[PDB]
Amino acid sequence: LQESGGGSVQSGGSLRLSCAASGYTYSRSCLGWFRQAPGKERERVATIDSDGSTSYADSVKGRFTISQDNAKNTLYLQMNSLKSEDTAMYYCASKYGSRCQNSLGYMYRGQGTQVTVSS
Amino acid sequence: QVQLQESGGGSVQSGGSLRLSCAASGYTYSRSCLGWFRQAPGKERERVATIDSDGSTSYADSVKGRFTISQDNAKNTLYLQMNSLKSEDTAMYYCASKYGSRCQNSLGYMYRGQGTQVTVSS
Amino acid sequence: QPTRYQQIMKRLIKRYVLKAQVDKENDEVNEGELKEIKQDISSLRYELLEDKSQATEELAILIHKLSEKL
Amino acid sequence: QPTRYQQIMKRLIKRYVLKAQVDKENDEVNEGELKEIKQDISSLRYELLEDKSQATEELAILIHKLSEKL
Amino acid sequence: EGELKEIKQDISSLRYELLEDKSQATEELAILIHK
Amino acid sequence: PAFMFNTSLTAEEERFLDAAEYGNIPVVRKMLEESKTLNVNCVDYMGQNALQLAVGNEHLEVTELLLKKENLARIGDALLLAISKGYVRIVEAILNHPGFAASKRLTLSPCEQELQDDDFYAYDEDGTRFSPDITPIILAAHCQKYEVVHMLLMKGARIERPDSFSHSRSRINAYKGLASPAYLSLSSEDPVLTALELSNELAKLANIEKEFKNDYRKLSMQCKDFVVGVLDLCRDSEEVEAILNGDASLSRVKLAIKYEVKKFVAHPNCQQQLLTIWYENLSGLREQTIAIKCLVVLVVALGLPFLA
Amino acid sequence: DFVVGVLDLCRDSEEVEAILNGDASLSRVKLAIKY
Amino acid sequence: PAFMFNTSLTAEEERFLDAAEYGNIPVVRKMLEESKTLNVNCVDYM
Amino acid sequence: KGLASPAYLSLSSEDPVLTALELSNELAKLANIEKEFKNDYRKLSMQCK
Ligand SMILES: [Ca+2]
Ligand SMILES: [Ca+2]
Ligand SMILES: [Ca+2]
Repeated sequence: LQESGGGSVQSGGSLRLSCAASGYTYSRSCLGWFRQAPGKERERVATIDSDGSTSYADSVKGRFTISQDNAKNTLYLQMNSLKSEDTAMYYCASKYGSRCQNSLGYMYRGQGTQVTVSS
Repeated sequence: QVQLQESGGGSVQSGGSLRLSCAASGYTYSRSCLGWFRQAPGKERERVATIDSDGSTSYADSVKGRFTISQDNAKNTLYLQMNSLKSEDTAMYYCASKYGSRCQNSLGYMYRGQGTQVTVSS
Repeated sequence: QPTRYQQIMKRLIKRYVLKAQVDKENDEVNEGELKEIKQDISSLRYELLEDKSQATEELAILIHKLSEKL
Repeated sequence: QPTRYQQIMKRLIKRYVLKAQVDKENDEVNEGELKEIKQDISSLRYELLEDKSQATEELAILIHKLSEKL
Repeated sequence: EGELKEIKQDISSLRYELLEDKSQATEELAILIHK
Repeated sequence: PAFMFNTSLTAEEERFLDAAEYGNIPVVRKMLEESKTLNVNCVDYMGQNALQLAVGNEHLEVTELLLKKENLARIGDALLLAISKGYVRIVEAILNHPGFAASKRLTLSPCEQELQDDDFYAYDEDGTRFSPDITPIILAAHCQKYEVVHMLLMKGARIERPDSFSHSRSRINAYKGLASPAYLSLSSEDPVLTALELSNELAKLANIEKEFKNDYRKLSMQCKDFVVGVLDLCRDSEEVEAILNGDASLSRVKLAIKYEVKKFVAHPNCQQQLLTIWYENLSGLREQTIAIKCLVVLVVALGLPFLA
Repeated sequence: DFVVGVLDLCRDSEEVEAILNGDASLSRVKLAIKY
Repeated sequence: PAFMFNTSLTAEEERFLDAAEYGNIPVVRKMLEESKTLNVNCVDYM
Repeated sequence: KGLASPAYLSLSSEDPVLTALELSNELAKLANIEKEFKNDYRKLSMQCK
């Protein structure tokens, strides 16, 4: 899979990401986006369960929205009011189970997308 | 509620043997836990040995092979047999009982017994 | 207070209710009851496989935070 | 102590007991047995949920301590 | 009744497999006393 | 309702009954340990306390938690209910209660149980779940719980081997216990002979008692079926001889014919032995056709003075 | 059938009398024959 | 009882048979690994 | 009984219908020969049919 949506946007704007990650229903799978900020360490942005329940990081609560297509074949991350903090190489990951809100076990398996916010 | 008064209190020369007994109700089908705990002076409470509902016993690495946690067929009394009682094995031993199958985790145990007194002379 | 006949009738009626419940329990099991049990198994799956992994990833973050101090 | 006839009768009686138990296992299932299995699932659900409640409580304690350390 | 007994035994075996004592990793996580 | 089978069942007791009935083992344990204002003998709308609710739904863990609790009532009815439902582990757990291990309730006779006025096997303020004459061993034989019957026999329980109306019911219950395969196979040393004799006795009783003729006829049929099944399970000549000849004179075949046990004599395992004895020295004539047999009959008719 | 079952569940002479003689005038037997 | 289909079935063997009959997999694994005084051929009442 | 069962007739022989017809004939003949065990062989022949 290849992450798309790469680009640069001004602070306070909006941008959209996409990852060709295949989600499952009834099958207890976890999808999510992860943030690898330069200097900082890898962290968790948002995750979506097989039931559609979404968990967002406290930093990105209410501002981001994790979603996927009806066929759950593509992962979509929508960012609103992108501040200076939200700047990283947003990778894409997929694990198995209900441990969506634990960042261990995810298999990123991707090049990653590069997004930068100009101040 | 259930007064137990852990027995077996006394002193013995180091390297000998001694036996304890606590009135702890054990269960064969219900998932319960029984165990003995060591409150050494200066140190803190640790897990000596625990016995599950199915009879499986877990011993601390310090007391592995030297102590033997066991109980009667009625499972109304908890017995701890100490062999080669060295200097380290000295504390105000307590008797505890929790529900569940997490017998080898100190948290959740209820120390409702007053306790016993055991010491070794070197 | 109750008469002897009332007590006898109460005994016999309780006995009849218990006997009728036993006879119902001896009736052949329908497909609806098996579907009820299947739904019980289904509900249990969702109840147990619920996500409670924050109570683990919060700690790992804290371990790191304090590991940086140590 | 047992004679040949006693051994033969013991073999036949054990065989009959096993055959009777097998034939009982071939009886049509009633509603009470399904209710028994449903109650087994219910008790299993309660035990599993309390196990999780205990695991989450243990993990909470470590966090609280760690949080205080930070 | 034999198949139902088989399913009941499957439930029992699952219960014993899920209620195994694995609360040791958590006990070893008391290395936090070594802060 | 016109009948109050069970106050008001305060929220603590109602929660305890709800937990015990549906197998909430942690909650019942917590309420038995921590709570001080809870009585373990509280009853639901039908008068079933926590022990009876747990036993009825096969909650072995709840049963074990309640049995560890003292002053627990309705223990005898709990044992009877578990025996009726064939809950072997629940029965075994109940039989370890001090009400059975320390006492001799299993061993004593049903008449002794009726004269001891122990209010033990009762399930409410007045009355028992089953007939007052039904001891645990009789009930286990009724339900044909082989393992329960074996446990009660190991405990020493035996069937009595025996108003003007409850006495007849008591006798019929005792014979239902005796005429069951679960007791015939596990009690006597020679179950086939005991079952044949019991079938004869029950046929005689059915002749004597006309109002309960159907019951004794059914019990005699049960004994006959047990004997037929034991004969059917034979797998070689030695077992067939042991069942037929007894401990070659066909003692049991003659007993079955005398006692009208038809399917035993008509069974192929018995019929092959009867045919072998029937053609003692006429081995080759056994398989010959009907025409050859009629021809040999005609030859015997022609030569009968010569044969004599 | 309900009346027959309640009669069947009697276990001694007193219960049979209560079911038959009502509250030895066999009131319920006469009612059953009439009905 | 007149017939003994099965000694005294010591408590360790009794609990091993109970575990094996009801699928207590952790217990049977523990007893087959660690226990040395266990006879795996012990029989129950039947 | 082992030979006259469909589980063996279908999975064992190369031509199960011919084998079952021949087995039905054999079992009928043996039911005729063995009078005491007539019912068993008749049932097995019916199974083959
Ligand atoms: Ca039904
Ligand atoms: Ca059944
Ligand atoms: Ca159960």
